[PDB]
Amino acid sequence: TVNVYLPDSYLKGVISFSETNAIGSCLLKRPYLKNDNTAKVAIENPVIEHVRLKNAVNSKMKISDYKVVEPVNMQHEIMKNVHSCELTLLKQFLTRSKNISTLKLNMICDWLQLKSTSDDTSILSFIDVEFIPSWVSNWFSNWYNLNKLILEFRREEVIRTGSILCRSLGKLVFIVSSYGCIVKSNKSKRVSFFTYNQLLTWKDVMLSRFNANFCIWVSNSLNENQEGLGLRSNLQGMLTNKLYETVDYMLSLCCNEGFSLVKEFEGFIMSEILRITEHAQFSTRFRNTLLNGLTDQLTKLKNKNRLRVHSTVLENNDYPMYEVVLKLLGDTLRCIKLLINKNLENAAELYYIFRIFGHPMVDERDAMDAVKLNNEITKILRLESLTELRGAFILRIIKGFVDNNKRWPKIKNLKVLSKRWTMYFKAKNYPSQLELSEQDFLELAAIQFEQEFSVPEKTNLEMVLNDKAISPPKRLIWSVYPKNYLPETIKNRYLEETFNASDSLKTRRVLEYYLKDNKFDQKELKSYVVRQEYLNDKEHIVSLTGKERELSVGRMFAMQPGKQRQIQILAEKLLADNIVPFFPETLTKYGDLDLQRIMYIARASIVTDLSKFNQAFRYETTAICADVADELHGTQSLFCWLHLIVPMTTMICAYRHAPPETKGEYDIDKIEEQSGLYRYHMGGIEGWCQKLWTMEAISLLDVVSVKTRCQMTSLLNGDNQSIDVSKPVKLSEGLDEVKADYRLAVKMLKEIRDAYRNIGHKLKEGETYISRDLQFISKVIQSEGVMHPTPIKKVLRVGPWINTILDDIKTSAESIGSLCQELEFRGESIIVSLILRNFWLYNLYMHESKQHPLAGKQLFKQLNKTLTSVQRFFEIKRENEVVDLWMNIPMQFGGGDPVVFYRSFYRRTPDFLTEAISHVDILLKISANIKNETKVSFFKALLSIEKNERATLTTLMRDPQAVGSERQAKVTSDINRTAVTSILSLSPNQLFSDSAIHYSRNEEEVGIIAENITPVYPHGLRVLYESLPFHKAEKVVNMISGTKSITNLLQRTSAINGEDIDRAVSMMLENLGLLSRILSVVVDSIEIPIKSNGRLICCQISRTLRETSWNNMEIVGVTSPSITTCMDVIYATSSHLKGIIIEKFSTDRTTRGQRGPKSPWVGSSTQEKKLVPVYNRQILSKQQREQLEAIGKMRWVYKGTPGLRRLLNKICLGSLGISYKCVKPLLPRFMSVNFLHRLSVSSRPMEFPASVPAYRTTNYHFDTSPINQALSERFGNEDINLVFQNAISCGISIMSVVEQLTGRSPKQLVLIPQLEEIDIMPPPVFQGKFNYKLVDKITSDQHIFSPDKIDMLT
Amino acid sequence: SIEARLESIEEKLSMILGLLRTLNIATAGPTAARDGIRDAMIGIREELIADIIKEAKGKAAEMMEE
Amino acid sequence: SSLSIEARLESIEEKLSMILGLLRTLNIATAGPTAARDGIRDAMIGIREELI
Amino acid sequence: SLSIEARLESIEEKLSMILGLLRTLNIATAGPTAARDGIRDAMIGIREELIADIIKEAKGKAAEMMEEEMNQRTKIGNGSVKLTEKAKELNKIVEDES
Amino acid sequence: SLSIEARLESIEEKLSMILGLLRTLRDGIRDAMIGIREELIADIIKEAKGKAA
Repeated sequence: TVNVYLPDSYLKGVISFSETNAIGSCLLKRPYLKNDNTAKVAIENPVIEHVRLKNAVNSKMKISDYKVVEPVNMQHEIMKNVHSCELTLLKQFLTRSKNISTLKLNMICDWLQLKSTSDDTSILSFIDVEFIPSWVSNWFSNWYNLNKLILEFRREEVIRTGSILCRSLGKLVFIVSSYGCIVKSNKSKRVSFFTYNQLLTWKDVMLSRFNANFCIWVSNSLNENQEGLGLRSNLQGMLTNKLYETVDYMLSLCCNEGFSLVKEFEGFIMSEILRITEHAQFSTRFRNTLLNGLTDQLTKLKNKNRLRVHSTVLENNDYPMYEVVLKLLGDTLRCIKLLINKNLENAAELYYIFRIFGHPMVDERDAMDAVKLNNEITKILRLESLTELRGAFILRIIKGFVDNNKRWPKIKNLKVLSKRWTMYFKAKNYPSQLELSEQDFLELAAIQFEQEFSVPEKTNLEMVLNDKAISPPKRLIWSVYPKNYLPETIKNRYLEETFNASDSLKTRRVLEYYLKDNKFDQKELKSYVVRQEYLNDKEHIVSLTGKERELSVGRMFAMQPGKQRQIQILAEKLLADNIVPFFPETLTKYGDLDLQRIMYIARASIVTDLSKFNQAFRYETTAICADVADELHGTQSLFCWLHLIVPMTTMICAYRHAPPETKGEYDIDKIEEQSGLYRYHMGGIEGWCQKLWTMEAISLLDVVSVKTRCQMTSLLNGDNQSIDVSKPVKLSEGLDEVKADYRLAVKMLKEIRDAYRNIGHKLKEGETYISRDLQFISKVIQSEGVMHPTPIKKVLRVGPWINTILDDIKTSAESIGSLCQELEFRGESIIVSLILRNFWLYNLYMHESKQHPLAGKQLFKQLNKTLTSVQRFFEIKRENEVVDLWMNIPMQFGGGDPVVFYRSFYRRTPDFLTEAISHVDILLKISANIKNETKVSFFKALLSIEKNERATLTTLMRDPQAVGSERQAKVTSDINRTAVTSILSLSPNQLFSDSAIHYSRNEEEVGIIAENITPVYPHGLRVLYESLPFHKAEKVVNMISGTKSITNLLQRTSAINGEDIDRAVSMMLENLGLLSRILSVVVDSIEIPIKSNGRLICCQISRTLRETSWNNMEIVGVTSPSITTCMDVIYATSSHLKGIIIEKFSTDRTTRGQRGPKSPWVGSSTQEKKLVPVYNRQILSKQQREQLEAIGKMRWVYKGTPGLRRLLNKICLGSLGISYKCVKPLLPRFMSVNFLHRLSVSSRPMEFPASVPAYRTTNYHFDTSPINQALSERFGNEDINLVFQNAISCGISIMSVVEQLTGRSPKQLVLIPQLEEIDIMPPPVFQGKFNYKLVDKITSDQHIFSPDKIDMLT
Repeated sequence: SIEARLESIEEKLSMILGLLRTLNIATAGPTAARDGIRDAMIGIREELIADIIKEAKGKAAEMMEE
Repeated sequence: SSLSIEARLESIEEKLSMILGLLRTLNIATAGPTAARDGIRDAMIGIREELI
Repeated sequence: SLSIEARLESIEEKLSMILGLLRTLNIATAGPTAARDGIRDAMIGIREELIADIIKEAKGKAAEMMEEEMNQRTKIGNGSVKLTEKAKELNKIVEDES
Repeated sequence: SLSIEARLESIEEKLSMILGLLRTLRDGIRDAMIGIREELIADIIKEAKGKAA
């Protein structure tokens, strides 16, 4: 009834080109930035939006009397204009942030036992607010004004579905509209037409500018008065402001190519790091390699521009002549070198400049035409290396099977092998790499495997259901382009075509495609792939949207129809499940490989780029290994589809505006090859076969390693391939190391380049380069073992309303907390993190919550109502500090502070609730402004509950650590569950309607299954949840909830509905005032579990709170004694009463910038001591292996319990099709009686890293043996609640926050438990019979998400 | 070397057996699959077998359904 | 020690039969005539109907 | 006396010859036929002859693409890639006056 | 003296055929039309015995 077209507040997208060309062409009545068909069409049949903009700008000042400069050229006007000074408001926010951070630091120092000399500059007066250097204000006033303008636009566009907002700003009068915008400069007499993208990107630019200059100003202001408190970086704010202005001027002068020329900045910075950390033999090589390419781009620029500008309104303008652009490059690399004063932490922090300047105006069909010439080439191959690749692939597979399975992968014919490979067949082992030279690979390539694996029969809906744009079919394509941009013939033929095809094949959204289907049959893919009905798919098309990323002028994202994209996703899934392992390099990358393990034998490295790599591949190159994978997987053609179907079809580049230069023919295969189309794409698309191309890029390193006799390893952080080479020279005593490493590096480089040239890639000089150590493992600059951070990359865009689907203060604040905490996890200066957090949380709460686009003053009236509630509760006299007390409070208690006190010392934890409780406890203990008997009444208020409600257990199953009785803050997933079930119910997909009507019945029946159990182990309930099919359905629901338009899936509106608007408003309204809700009653009749140490035991309050919101159901396992309150600290030297001790290895005042002898501290839970099955694990899909693990975990968590065996039998019967006594041997047999500690499972962390990096962690050695006399004398030898991995990680964070605050690090410090806070967990005895029947119906109606039924394997 | 003179015959012909399998795989691609000879040039891969088996035995079970 | 003398030779014959079977397919699509390229497709379509 | 053993050493060189063919054997990959119609099937050929055929069948910029990518290559010896004379201005300007 | 001087004869008579057909770098479509079916039904035998045992 009421739709909304709410624009976004940050970029969240891409800057287009054709939209800007059309917005120019319409108003100019002359081609703008091009003369392509876009111009002609726009000028001829202009669309409603640009016609309303034409009318508005015609009523406003004339176009014809101004010099219409492109939008890029006005950056030096926009970033140099001035609007009425908002520095009073900067100072106000900074003072409030300083006060809040003083509170937080007092909270820290209290339990850390710190103190000072009663000095007013205790820590937080080095930042003299009155002395702001004014280089941040020049960006902050610009940004406040621009954001106010954009917020006015949003507010008026939520009301009117289309509006033209004309706003003055200094000498720059803007005009905004959802689809177009214009800028006129009364000072310079020049107009620029552009769109929202390129309007709010100068806003993200100025925001990142401000929070990057401010975060270094605070750092140097704290480093001039205490070395170590600030980030380890010395950047000159004036110098970097000069850098910004200079490159903004060069970007103004070069129209749209200073971005492709700023891409060199990263190379320059890497070359400077190499000059610092190596000798000339490599730094001068990388420098001379990149400088030549930079100079070549610079010369070519002029010609590029004059080609682009022909027949346009800028041929009567002129392009900067060489020497001035060279002087500007000189000034800006002078700046990038003076900022980097030989320092590998300055150079590390400098990386933000890539994204700072702004994203380029990516042209839609020019990247595509550029890569045409690269895609259409014939490439000569060498059959010898081509088969050596196959041999290496086979060898990796064989090593994988030998390691995992202990048997040889089944082979069709055992006669294609020599006697060597036959006896190795009977040996089951794999020749060490000194052997297997060429001929061995050549004869290994002759093998044909049998079907060892198997394709899943049913379509995994959890996989196929993921929100991505889907290209329309071939015949029904023109609907992506407006109805005014097409001829009448094509229009009629489209209007009549659209009635032959079903409603499924009109959508450009996967969820709509699979909901609005009438005839969906989960078994279809097993027929489709086998019968090969895609090899000539005539309703097949490939749309290249040109969605891309920072600082480059092309990355073309594909869009394919649904039939095809099920095949792409299937191949990728099957690879990731079966063929990706057997290959350590590529799955191990993110989380194990680089961090902990990689860290005369001539040693060296290569950093070769593989970003523009997908365009060099052919079928004759890729099918060699794709067919091996396909033989293992068991079908004719499944992995080579990208090269089989693509060359027939046509690339469109189907952006909303840009049409093709049609002549009046409807079949795209007929159209003559345009600039925006080309049929024969002989190559490979980006991201469609990435795993297989990384597999052949790794498998060639083995070929090279056997041709040579070195030891090569590879690491692939994302887009690149980084190789490490190690070769004993056995030639020494002359040139000792550097010429040896250099000649080894050059030889290896030549060999790798020849290996790639024999396959078809023309590796460039400026992409690949050389170094001795690999300095680029995951884009973190490690040198000599110390990991120099890149702290400010994430804190650039931490302004208000970040990462939100709808404007929700809770999620915005949580995102700010999560980004900014990287200046504590990756970065130092926790003080900087507290300041740049509180500044923006203040701007979100007390200055931006008033003008909320959806609810208006509702939010602020609510916040001032819980502010008056808390004031009247805690008896505060001044309102200036009640916002401080409300903002130093966790989110789960309705106060805005999304950094819990545990997040600042150990990243992960059980019992968030109790950690928050201890946080607020220490806050109220240190806050010597309130009166006592209220800091103790707050807890009675927390405990005074209205518990007599439903004891629903699905809440615990979905979040084992939850409170209930309306205390838990409702999230989008729960609040939208009943709306998305309601909408799913009316869906022509019989399967989904049938599962969704049953959703609420299964959800109310699951609880029953373990209602009458004592004690309720919520992690056991989580296991019972994962074992059932319901989990996947709940995950699908959670995925389709967070879409920003929930109740318009079955309707082409692309708009938000008033129902969802009101729902989100009610959520953020009834979530903030939770503090008033829990402070409205106060019961006095609770003896509080107080201590006789001066503090409260938080575990005896959290347990009672949970049991009382739970009906006293005796939840056993979920709570952990917080390290913050019990384990107190005292600094000392090797003398104490047997507390857990932490000692430093050095004698330097500070403990930074070093790696010590140790191997780092990461805390492994030591979970699941596994007597793993030794039967085949191959033929079972990941889904089935997970299910088996869950059933075994049930068999272990519940033992001797009634009905458990019948429960498992029914579960098996429904999920897998088999019984439980015929799958018993396949399960994992655990042997332990401490499943509480052991059974690390989802929603239970299995690692306990500290809040410091590895290099800071490599300088502390710990002993915990002295605590076992206390533990074993008070408590029995049975296990203890406390988690010493977390304790020791918090002690190392203590040593870090202490070295940072005071520059004298303790030589040793000991942490002592107080055992009144810590309890014990004896392994319980479950007393209660399950309800089992209900599982039968639950699997009768959630069977579509169940795994495939095993007919006969065991 | 009466028996060591033909082990290098077997190995040196297995090498060309492998180079020939590779050349077949490279010469069976978009161009054979445009017309329908890629499947014969590669061979049957134990799933089309199961498809024809199931369809043939469904048509053979459907004889008893009259 | 009867693997070095006759087993190597019957294995060579088997390997050679497989070599010839490959070499007989290597020259159909691109070495052979485009008119006879389409010959085997009707066998690949009839095999769906040729098996009980 | 003569045709009981020499046949082995003859077929040895016969199939080594076969390898002499195969090893250097080259495969041009599939492409248009340069009329913008039809995917030209792969070429099983010796490098030189296939380079000549392809060079004579290709048109426009593509010919320069193939001539630079295949006939040319990255001639590198003993590293230390010479800074081009035009970039020497950017390098003296950058590493001076700082 | 029963097979060692019999197998080599067939071997040497096949080698020349092999290099004769390799020097080309009508009757073969039939050869592969039988070559595929030769294993298609030998493997259907085992794919069905997996249904049977």
